[PDB]
Amino acid sequence: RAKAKSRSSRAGLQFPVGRVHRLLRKGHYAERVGAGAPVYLAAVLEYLTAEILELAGNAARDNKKTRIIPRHLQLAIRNDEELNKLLGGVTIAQGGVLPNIQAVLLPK
Amino acid sequence: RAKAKSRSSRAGLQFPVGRVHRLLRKGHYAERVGAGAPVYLAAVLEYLTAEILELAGNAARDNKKTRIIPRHLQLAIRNDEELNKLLGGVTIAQGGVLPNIQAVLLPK
Amino acid sequence: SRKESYSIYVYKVLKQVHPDTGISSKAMGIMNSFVNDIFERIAGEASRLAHYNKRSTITSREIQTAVRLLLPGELAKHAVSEGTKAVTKYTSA
Amino acid sequence: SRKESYSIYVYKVLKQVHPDTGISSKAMGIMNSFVNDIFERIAGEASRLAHYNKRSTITSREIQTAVRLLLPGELAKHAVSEGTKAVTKYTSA
Amino acid sequence: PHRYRPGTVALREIRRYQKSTELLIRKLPFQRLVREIAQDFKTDLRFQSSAVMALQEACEAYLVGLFEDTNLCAIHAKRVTIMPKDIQLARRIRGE
Amino acid sequence: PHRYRPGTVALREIRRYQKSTELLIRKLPFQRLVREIAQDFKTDLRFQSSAVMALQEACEAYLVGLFEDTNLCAIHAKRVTIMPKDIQLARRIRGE
Amino acid sequence: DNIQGITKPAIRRLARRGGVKRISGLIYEETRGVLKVFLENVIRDAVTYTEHAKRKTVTAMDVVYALKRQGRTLYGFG
Amino acid sequence: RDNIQGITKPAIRRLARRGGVKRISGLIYEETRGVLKVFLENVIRDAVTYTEHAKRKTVTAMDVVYALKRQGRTLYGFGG
DNA sequence: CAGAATCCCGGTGCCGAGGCCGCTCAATTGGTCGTAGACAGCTCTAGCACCGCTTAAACGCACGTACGCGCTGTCCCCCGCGTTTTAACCGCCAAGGGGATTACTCCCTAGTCTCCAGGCACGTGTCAGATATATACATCGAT
DNA sequence: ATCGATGTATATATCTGACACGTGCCTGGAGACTAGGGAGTAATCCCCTTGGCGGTTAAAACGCGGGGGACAGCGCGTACGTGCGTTTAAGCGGTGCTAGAGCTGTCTACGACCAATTGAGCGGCCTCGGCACCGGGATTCTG
Repeated sequence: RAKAKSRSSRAGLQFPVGRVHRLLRKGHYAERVGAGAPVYLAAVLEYLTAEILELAGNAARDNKKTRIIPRHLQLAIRNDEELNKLLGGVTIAQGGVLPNIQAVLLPK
Repeated sequence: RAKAKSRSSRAGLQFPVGRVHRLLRKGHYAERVGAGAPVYLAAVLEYLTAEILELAGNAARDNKKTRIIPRHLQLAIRNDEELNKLLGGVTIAQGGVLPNIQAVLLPK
Repeated sequence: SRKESYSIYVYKVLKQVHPDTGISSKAMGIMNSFVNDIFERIAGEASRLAHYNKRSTITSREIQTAVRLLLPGELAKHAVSEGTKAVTKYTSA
Repeated sequence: SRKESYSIYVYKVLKQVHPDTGISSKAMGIMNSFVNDIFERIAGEASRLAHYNKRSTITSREIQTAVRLLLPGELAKHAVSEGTKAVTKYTSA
Repeated sequence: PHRYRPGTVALREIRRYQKSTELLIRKLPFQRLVREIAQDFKTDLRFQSSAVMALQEACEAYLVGLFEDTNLCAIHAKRVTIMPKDIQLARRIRGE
Repeated sequence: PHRYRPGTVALREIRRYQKSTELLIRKLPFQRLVREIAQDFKTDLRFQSSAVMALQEACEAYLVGLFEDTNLCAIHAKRVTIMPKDIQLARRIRGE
Repeated sequence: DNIQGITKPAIRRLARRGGVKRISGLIYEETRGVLKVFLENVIRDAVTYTEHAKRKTVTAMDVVYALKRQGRTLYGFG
Repeated sequence: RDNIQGITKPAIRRLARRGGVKRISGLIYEETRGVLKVFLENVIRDAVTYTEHAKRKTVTAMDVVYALKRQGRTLYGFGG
């Protein structure tokens, strides 16, 4: 009985491969689930999380803040052409709108 | 051993209760399927099938034809305010369009 | 290989609604697609309704609720009566 | 009773990207719902791909194809690259 | 006396409300409306405190987008005043 | 000689094509366009006889729907002639 | 008749967030009807989910599911 | 290549006539060609993706039906 | 109000829809048995109701200017008709790449048992953000 | 060229409750082994996709005459925006009640899994009448 070590440590990931494997089996998506599916899905979810957090953290500094809030997430998503396409139908509470005024309305 | 009698004949339906129960088991929708589910679903599918075929047949009769063709199915669906709502995102091959002209375009 | 279809059942219904009328092969293909479409929509919502309540079994109540959520008001009003009558007669037999 | 959320892993990632910034509980709730949404989208499409081919099992091929269908052109290339890197590191450990 | 010209305060309000994120409808009058509508479906219903907040957030997010669409179809006609027919056209093209 | 006034024939064409059901784009040119676009994704592809017909039916349905939306945008400006900005407005409101 | 609780100033504030500079006098009564029609379609679904569970208290998740079914995913309320 | 020019002016007019358009500006043709090309590209990318997952070399009608279904438009009469 | 366009009627004729036969594999009847969920009782969270107070926001009025609308003019770009030409459509003949199926067998995943450490409630405390005050300096409208 | 009256923002000090961290412990992930059927490989059949020729009329390309539509300019009159004084009721802080959401325990009615039997419905074949095409006549509608 060797000392147990997590699959995430073997793969080099922060997200939980075991929990993802459990959630796949409990969803009835198929009768069998292969060994590589949870490692691939965990890596994908970690990537998209890090990209969102990086843009939100940059938006926080531009406002001299030190804590991320929903407004920074909204500004991070709506200012990126790739993230805005993926999350076009999603509504974020307390996010507000982007500043925009049509040129026809400004003074002559 | 008693002589077999089909479940559809017991319920009085035309659609196959056995095939519906088989499809419910093979699709992995859930791990258990109650005995009442397929009779209810078969009765609903039969109702909607007859509801469409009646209007299609009336359209075929108005055109003075005897065989129903896709044009009659399009005319049936698009003239009913409830069928058109359920089937709004559906395009039917060889269905064409309903005659309509904007009043502003007609001559004085 | 052998392919299953609803063509014979659609024809039996047509013969009940309009004995003198016939149907072309293309119309049959359209009807055969419409039936599978609505079947998958109802089975999908019945499955979601089961997981949200931690139930392991699909029952007539899941079908009735899915029907009330998917179909418009008058269609749902009639379809619920048809399903209730069918299940009642089946159980009484 | 006991709940379950990703807040630990999200915080671990945050301290790698920006070791000087913190996150409010309201933002953490949105980040927690985001992962559940994308997880459900990918697992859904992978199940459909398996059903169309008449296969009983879900493999990395289904995940890769679902990612290529769901994610935009630039996100897809990077996501696929590191997914394959992770699988190779796991299988070579 | 002192008086600003028509339209400068409107632009200053636009710049104001696009920067903030608070809710703009009164909470208690909206809650009474939600209570009144639900009564047509079932009697003696109860509502969690967060359900009304979810409904209010969804309604305001919907109305802001509808006004954004209506303004473009007002400008297209070379006008600046929005009118009912602009809302009707936006809703018809949106399919709702 | 006898000559019809401008627009008399256009209404007759509208009635004719709304009452008919056949496809309107030439089959061979469309088939070559489909085989040309696909070559960017994978080489030496092959196509079934029914896949091209499915694509043609989908494209013609899409274009007819877009023209139906564009005509409402033209009338809103009190014009009769459709112009590119009407297409751009319809596509912007549809969110394409 | 609580629809009158959606006052003219509130509608103007919503129009300002949307960038509208000048507003016609008939927009208010059109907007009230639009909102009244929108609310009913969400409440009917929320009540349907509440009744299926045999509960008497409408819950935030019922609203979240009602909105998601219409394509209006809301992030923040679990 | 020149194959985009195969969508001639008369074909565009016939399509506009079915939609009820009475008078057409001379600049609509190039705009319509640009609108059509992006639609074809989007549908064909998905169809080829399904074809490649199956390891086939022929593109079948089902790949098209599934692609359209994913874009949010359903086609009746070809299968499924 | 002459005449160009659409509809309809009588005759020909063919290949698509309606019906029959063979037959095999999917549905029915009968039995066992394990656990999912229906019912009864209890705890204690949080949804509903009432009161008093301050003052933020909504309401009603006046006034004046900037906008929406209708009319006129003119000029140029769409429509309708005719001639020429080019490449779409039909029908017939070749051949071979690739889809669909069968037979074999091996290696991948599901299942049971043990056991032990990852991460979930709970408690604490200190500093990031909210607020009041003062004032800097930018903009808009009239002279 | 600019003044000067309003407005938005910034800089300093004080406060408070939201966030980050540590502790106890329990239930869910990891290690080790067995059994069996799903997927991978190789070989065969044959069908339907790609390639070519001949030829005839349906459809596209090119010109041109003219008229009716899009666009700019002008006048006018009343709908909306800005600012003030009044009054309505939203927001908040506190206390109390009890309806009903969430959980544990018992047990019995339901659905899954096997085996033997046979008939429902799918594939191949026949055929005849619904539809479509040709030509000539009747009616409508427009310039």
